[PDB]
Amino acid sequence: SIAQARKLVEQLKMEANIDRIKVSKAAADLMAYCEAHAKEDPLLTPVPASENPFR
Amino acid sequence: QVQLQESGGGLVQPGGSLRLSCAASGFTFSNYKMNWVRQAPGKGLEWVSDISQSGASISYTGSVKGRFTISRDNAKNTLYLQMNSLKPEDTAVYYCARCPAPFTRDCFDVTSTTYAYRGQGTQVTV
Amino acid sequence: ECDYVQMIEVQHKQCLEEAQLENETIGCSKMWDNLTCWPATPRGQVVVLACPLIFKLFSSIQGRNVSRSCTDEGWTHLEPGPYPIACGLDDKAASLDEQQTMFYGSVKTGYTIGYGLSLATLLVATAILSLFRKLHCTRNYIHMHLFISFILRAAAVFIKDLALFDSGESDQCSEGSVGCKAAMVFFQYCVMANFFWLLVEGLYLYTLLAVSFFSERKYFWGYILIGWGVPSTFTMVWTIARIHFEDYGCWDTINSSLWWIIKGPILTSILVNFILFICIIRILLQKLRPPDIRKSDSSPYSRLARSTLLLIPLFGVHYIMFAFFPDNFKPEVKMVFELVVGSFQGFVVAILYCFLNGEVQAELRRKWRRWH
Amino acid sequence: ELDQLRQEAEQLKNQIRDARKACADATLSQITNNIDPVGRIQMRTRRTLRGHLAKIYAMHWGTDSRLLVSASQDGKLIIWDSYTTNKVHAIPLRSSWVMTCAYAPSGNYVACGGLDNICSIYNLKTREGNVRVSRELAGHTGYLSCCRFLDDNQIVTSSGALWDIETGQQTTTFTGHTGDVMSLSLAPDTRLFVSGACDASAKLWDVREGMCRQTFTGHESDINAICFFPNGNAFATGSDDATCRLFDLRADQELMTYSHDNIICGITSVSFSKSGRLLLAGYDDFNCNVWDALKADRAGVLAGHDNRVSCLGVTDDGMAVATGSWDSFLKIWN
Amino acid sequence: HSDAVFTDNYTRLRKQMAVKKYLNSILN
Amino acid sequence: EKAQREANKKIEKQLQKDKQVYRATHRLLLLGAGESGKNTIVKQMRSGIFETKFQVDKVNFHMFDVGAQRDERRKWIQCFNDVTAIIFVVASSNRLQAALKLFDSIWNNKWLRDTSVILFLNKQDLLAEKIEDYFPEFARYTTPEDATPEPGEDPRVTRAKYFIRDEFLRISTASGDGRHYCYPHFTCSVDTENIRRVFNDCRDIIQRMHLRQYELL
Repeated sequence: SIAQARKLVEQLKMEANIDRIKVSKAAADLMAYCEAHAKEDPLLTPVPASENPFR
Repeated sequence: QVQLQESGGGLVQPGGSLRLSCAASGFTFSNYKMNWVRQAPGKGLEWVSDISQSGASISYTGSVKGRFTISRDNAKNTLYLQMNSLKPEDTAVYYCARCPAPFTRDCFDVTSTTYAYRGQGTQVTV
Repeated sequence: ECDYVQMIEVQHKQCLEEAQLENETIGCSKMWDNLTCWPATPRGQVVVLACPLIFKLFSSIQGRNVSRSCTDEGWTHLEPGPYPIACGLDDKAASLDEQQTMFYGSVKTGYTIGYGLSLATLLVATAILSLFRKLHCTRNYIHMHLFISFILRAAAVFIKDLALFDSGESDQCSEGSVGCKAAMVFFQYCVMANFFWLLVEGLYLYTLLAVSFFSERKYFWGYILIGWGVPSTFTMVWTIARIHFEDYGCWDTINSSLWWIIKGPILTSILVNFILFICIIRILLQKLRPPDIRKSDSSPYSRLARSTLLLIPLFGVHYIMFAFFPDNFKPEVKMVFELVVGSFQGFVVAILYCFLNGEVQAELRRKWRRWH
Repeated sequence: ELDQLRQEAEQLKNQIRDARKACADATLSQITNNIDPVGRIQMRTRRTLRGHLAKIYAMHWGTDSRLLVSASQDGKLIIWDSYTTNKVHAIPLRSSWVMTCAYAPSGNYVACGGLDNICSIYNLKTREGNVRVSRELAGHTGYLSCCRFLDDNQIVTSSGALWDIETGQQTTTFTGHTGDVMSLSLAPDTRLFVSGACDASAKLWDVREGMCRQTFTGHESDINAICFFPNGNAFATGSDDATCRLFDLRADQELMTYSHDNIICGITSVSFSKSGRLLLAGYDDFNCNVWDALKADRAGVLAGHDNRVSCLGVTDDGMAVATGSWDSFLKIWN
Repeated sequence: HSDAVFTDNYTRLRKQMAVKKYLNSILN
Repeated sequence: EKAQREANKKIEKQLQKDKQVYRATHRLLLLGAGESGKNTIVKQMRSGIFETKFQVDKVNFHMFDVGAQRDERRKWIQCFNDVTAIIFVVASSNRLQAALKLFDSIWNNKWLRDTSVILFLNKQDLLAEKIEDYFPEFARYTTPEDATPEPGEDPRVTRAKYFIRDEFLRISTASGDGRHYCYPHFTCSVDTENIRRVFNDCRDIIQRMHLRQYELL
C-alpha cells in the first residue's frame, strides 16, 4: 500500500494549501442568501390558491 | 472523523499471555458492536471475536475458544482483548473493527478487504 | 290449513234456499245449521254418521261418528261430547298451543335482534373495507362480498318477517299477495347466496393453500359467478316450478318436493365446505408442528384448536352439526341452534376479520392519528 | 517505507484539524439564534401516483417543475405529469435493479442505472415517437448509485465519473474514495460536485480538472444522501447515523448537526428548497422530517408514506416537493 | 335451512290459531 | 387534455398487463462464500447481475447472482428484500466460520428479516475428510434422534453434517420469531434435487405467507 499511502499524502498536502475564510463570514453569507430569497419560496411562505397548481 | 488505534502486541513465547487495546475516536463507543479480526501472513482476513454494544452478547471463533477473551469499556471508550496460552497458529496481524451501522444487532463486511471502519492493526507473533 | 273454511260458506250458500218440503212432523228440510245440512228427516228414527272433515286436523281419533238430527233446537244429542253439534273430539292441549306460540315468539325476537346486530356491524365493516384504498386486495374483496351477502340475507329476513308475520294472519289466510311471493323469492335467493359465499370463502383459502402458484386475478370472475349466478339460477328455477306446479298462495310451505330444489344445493354447499375445511386444517398441521427439528414449541395442538375456533365463523361449518338430522330434535335444537348461530355469524365474522385484524387495526390507528 | 508514510499522513491530518479549529470561533446556530423561527409547517398530499409496481428508489424533478421521472424495481422508468396526474411515458428497462434515475435540463434525455454496472440514456422525444435506447455506458465496475446531467452531452455518474454522450467514453475518473459512493449532487453553476461514499468522508470534485478539491469529515456511519445548497457554496449530507450535517466549501468544516434522540434511523434522501431554509430529509421510520437549515429544528413531519422513504425531490421553482418511498406511491406535498 | 322450516312451522301455527279462533268465536 | 388521456390510459393498460405477469414470477437471490460450488449449481440448472430463467411445473423462476460486484455487500443486499427467498450456499467441507458469520448477518438484517433463507450445504465432502479442532463443541456433540441418515453412510459423517446443520440452526432459530424461516438441506453440486428442493421451499414460504395473511400462523 506504498503507492496508496503516497497518493493519500499528496492529497492531504494539496488540501493543506487551500485558503479557508472565517466561518462567521460564510454563515452571514448563507443567512443573507436565505433572507433575500425568503419571499420567493412557496414552502416558507404559503402561496395563495389563486396561482397554485397543486390543490 | 472515525478512527481506530490498536496498541500492544509484540513478541512473546508460545503459551504466554498478552493484552491488546483498541481505542476509538469520532463516534460513540456504546452504539456499535465491535469485532476483533486476524489476518495470517499469506492468508485472508479471519474473524476472531465479537462483543455487543452492552457486552451482554459476547462470542468467539472456535479456533481460539477457551483461550482468548474480549471485553469493552464505554466510559474509557476502549476495548480490551486478553490472550492466554498462545499458539504458533495465532501469528497474525490483528484488526479492531466497528460495525458500520449503529443500533443494529448485526453488521456486514466486518472481514471485507479495504474496510473503512477498521484500525491499523498490530502484528502478533510467537 | 286454510282450505277448509271455504266449504263452510259453500254449504251455507247451498242450503240457503227456503224449505221445499214441509210435510214432516216438525217440517224440517233443506236448511243449514252451524255445521251441516239435512235434505229430509224421518222423525221415526235417527241415524249416526261421520262428522265433517274440517275437524279431522289435530284429531287423534279417526272415523268418529256422531248422531245428527234436523231439529232446529238441537241438531245432535243434548250432550254428545264437549261441543254439542261438533265431532266427538274437538279441542285438546289448550296450554300446549300457548306455550308453543310463546316459544316461537321468543325465538323470533332472538333471531331478529341477532340479525339486526349483525347487520349493524356489517354495514360499518363493509364501509371500512371499501372506503379505505390500502386494504383493497383479493382477500378483502372476497371478505367484502361475503359481508354484502350477509347484509342481503339479513335484509331479506327483515322483509320476509314484515310481509309474512307482521301482517294480519287472517288477511294472509284469506289471500296471498304477489308481494308475499316476491319477498319469499328474495329471501330464498339471499339465504342461498349467503351459503354459496361461505363456500367461496372456503374454496378461496383452499385454492390459496393447496395451490400456492395460482393467479387469483383471472379467476376472480369465476368466483363471483359461482357465488352469485348459481343461487340466482336455482332461485329462478324454484320460482318457475312453484308458478307452474303447486302455487298454493304464498310459497312458505316446504312439504312439496320442489323445496328440495332449494334444500339440495344448500346442503351440498355446506358438505363440500366442511371437507375443504378439514383439508385446510391438515394443511396447517404440518406447518404448525416443528417443521425441521424438535424445539420447545409448547402446545401446538392448542394453536391448531384456536385457529379452528377462529375459522368456524368464516367457514360456517357448524351447520353440518345439525343439518343431517332429518327430524331429530328439530324445534328445540336444529332451529334454536341454527337461528342463533346464523344471526350472530355475521357479527362474529365482522368483529373477527375486520375489527380484530392486525393490518386493519394498524391502518385505522394511523388514520385516526392523521385525522386528529 | 509505509510507516513514515503513515506518520506524515497523520501529521497532515493533525495540521488540517488545527487549521479547521482555528478558523472556527462561533457556530452558525449562535448567529441564527437571533432570527425568527420558521414555525410549524403543514403539508398536504396534493397528488398521489400509484402506477408503480414495486419499491421506488430514485426520482428527478423536471426543469419546468411539471414533468418528473421515477424509477422502481419492476423495471419501468415512468415519466409522470405532476399537474393532472396523467402518465406521460413508460420505458421498460433491461435491468430491473435500477437504483438511480436522472432528468436532463433540456428534457430530451433520461438516465437510468443500477446493479448492472451500465448506465442507459434514452431519448424522450424522437421523430418516430417511441422512446429508444440512445446510449449505453458500461465502463464502470461498481454498482451505479447516482447520476446527474451536466448538459445534453455531458453527464456525471456515481458508482461504488464523467461521460460524454456523443462518444460514450469515460473522459474523467474521480478516484480517492475508500467506500462505495452512494449519492451525488450537481452545483448550480455546473462546475463542482460533491460525492458521498460509504464512509465519513465526502469529497468535492471540480468538473474540468477532475481532482478532489476538498474532503469533509464528521459523520459516524455510511453517507447515503447529499445535496447542494441553492447558493452553491454549501451542501448537506444525510448518513446512516441518524444525523444530518451541513458543510461549506469556503470554510471546509461542519456547520451544525440535525439529529434527535427519538431518531435512530438513517437518512436516505435530502433536497433543499428554493431558498435553502428547509432541508427536507427522508428517514427510515416511514416519514420525512423538515429541518430548519439555520436553527436545526424540525419544522414538520411527513408521515403519509407507509414504507421506507428512498427519494425526495424539490421543484426548481420550489412549487411542490415530491417524495417516493418503498411503497409503489409517489406523494406530492406543499 | 333453519329459516325456512321455522317460517313454515310458524305460519302453520298461525293458520291453526286463526282456524281455532274462528270456530270458537261462533259458539251458537 | 384528452390527447394526454389516451396516452395515460394506454400506459395504464400496459402497466396492468405487465402486472398480470409480474406477480406470476418469483425472484430468488443466490448467495455464496465465493468458490462454494454455487457456480456449479448454476451450470447444473441451466455483467453486474447474472440472471437465470427456469420454469418448473409451468411456474416461472428468476434467480439473480452476485455478478461483478465488490466484496462490500452491505448496501446492495438491501435491493433483495422483496425476493421470494435467498438461496445461501455453504461449503460444508476457516471458510465455515465466515459462512456462519455471513448467514448471521443476513438473518438478522432489519430489511431482510421478512425474507426466507434456503440453506444449502453443497460441499458434502465430509466422507473424504472423515474439523474437531476447529469446533471444540463437536467433540462432545451427540447425534440427535431426529437425524435420518441414509443407509450406507458412515456415522461420523452424519454426526459432522448434523453438527454443522445445528450450528446453522442455532443462529437461524435464535431470532426467527416466525416472520421468516430457514430450510437447510444436505444437497450436492451434481444433485438434481436442487430444483425440486427450491420449488418445495418456495411453495412452503408462499403457503406460510398466505397463512400469516389470514392470521392462521
